[PDB]
Amino acid sequence: STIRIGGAAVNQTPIDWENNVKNILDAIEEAKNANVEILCLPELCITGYGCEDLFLTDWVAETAIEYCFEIAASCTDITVSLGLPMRIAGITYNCVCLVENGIVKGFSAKQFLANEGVHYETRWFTAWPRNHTTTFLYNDVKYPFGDVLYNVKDARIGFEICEDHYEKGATLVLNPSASHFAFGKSAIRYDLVIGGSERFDCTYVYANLLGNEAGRMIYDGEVLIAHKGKLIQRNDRLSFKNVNLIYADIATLEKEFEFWEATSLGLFDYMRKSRSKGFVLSLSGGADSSACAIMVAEMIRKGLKELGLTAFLQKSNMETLFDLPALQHLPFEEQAKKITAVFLTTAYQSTRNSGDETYTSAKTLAESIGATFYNWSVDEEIEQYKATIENVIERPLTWEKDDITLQNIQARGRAPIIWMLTNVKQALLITTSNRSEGDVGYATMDGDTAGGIAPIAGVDKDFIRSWLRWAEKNRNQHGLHIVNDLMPYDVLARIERKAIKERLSPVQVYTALLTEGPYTKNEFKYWVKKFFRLWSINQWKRERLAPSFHMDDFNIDPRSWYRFPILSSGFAKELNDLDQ
Repeated sequence: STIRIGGAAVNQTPIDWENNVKNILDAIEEAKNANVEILCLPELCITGYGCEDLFLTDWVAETAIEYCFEIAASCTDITVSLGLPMRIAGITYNCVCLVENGIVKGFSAKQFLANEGVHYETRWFTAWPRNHTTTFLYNDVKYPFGDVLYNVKDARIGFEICEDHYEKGATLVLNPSASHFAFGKSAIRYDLVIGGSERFDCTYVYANLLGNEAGRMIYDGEVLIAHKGKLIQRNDRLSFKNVNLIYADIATLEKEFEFWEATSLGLFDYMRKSRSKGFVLSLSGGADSSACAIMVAEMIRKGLKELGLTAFLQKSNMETLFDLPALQHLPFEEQAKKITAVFLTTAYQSTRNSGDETYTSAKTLAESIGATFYNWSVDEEIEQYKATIENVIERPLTWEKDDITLQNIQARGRAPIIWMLTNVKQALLITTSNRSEGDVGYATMDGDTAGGIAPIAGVDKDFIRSWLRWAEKNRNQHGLHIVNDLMPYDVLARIERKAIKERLSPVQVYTALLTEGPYTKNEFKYWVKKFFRLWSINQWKRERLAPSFHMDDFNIDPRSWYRFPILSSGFAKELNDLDQ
């Protein structure tokens, strides 16, 4: 005697009803095909999680509930959960509907709102009082609403919505979620789901959203089924499919890897959802630009593999750009190269100061992945710009007190044309800055910050280092062989973590660094002051950076994890404290 319980991940997009509802219905159909009796779907799956202020409108909620009921009609001979925002007397709640055999049984409202870090739920939703139960009137029917337990077929269902009973006799706890990806997070979730099925001594189902839904947050599509302390089933995370279902019959890890998986799916979704015809990237032979090149390369190969030529290209919305004359080429890599040639357009921009050293490094990389490689000089334009300025200011610009200015023209002079190539291709221009550079304003505003997406702005420089080595090794990207202010030797990352993530004052950061070593007092005092000074001066730049992917246990985008004042004290008092 067993019951078949299931869960499914779906790749939604903000208010994309056609895609969102199709995915839900396809998930329900797959479940029904396998005779799944109870199916858990993700948090806010009908509308998608990242709708932001659209949740403040009356119409989004009205449209979502109409789809809830339409979907219910297809839930024949099965029980399914659906997520959607709902408004009762002006107050909006984050809810989950439970449908049983075509009939809506009730709605559970979220009790604990996520309002920390990357979350802003309180802006759109109001927490529902614990152990409270009211009625929601739709048309003319009274549905249980709030804290509700569900009696169906052969089970008593209770909900634990993401961040969110045993003493209620629940045999099955459904945990629809919208848990963004972040290093090692999956491990924690593992313990929470299993621990939940243990303390509650019942079946526990966790179903997460999948993909880059709205731009910055990537969901891992994880689905876990646990029973009384044991994991019964799990699916493969970060799939390129729109639906990932798993089920089971119930009686009576390394950062480099996760990063590879997450960014591969992240780029694919960002590219297709923004309807971009591939990417354009400026190769300088540096670590950042190389990391970005490999990422696009890996995205194409990972996707082509899981979906196949026809499905992948169709989902990429660029099939007309190909012949096919395809799905016939060997050995997979040949069709991968032809695709990368259309998907990735790279360019090495030089001046009289380049030195072929970086050229070869960029040319090699581009050739090894099949990306279209272009080469040109911007020396004439930069020299002409510089000449015009020297003339305007009636004096010569020298490395003496004009250092910064000269350094900045190098990047800004490369922006206009690389963007022109992007517009011609109708592609997405990649900016390569990383999080370390973001901490101290290292990037030239409107220079190497030019673009529409910053795929590695969420990870620090020391990580990009560790990942590039990992790539050449495991991904057979030997094109990275050559690629064998920021405070050298890991100090920047250590200060950033203690200051931003740990929220410590300058003196606290300094004190902690001293106990760890290996530099002297004045050395650390110098770098700590430098970090805070540069941080305050450059907040305005972070307010202007291109959309980036969240990857770590925090990020520095003011639209997401870290809101910080553009105009500020510069930590003057706190830095003096380091001395007095």
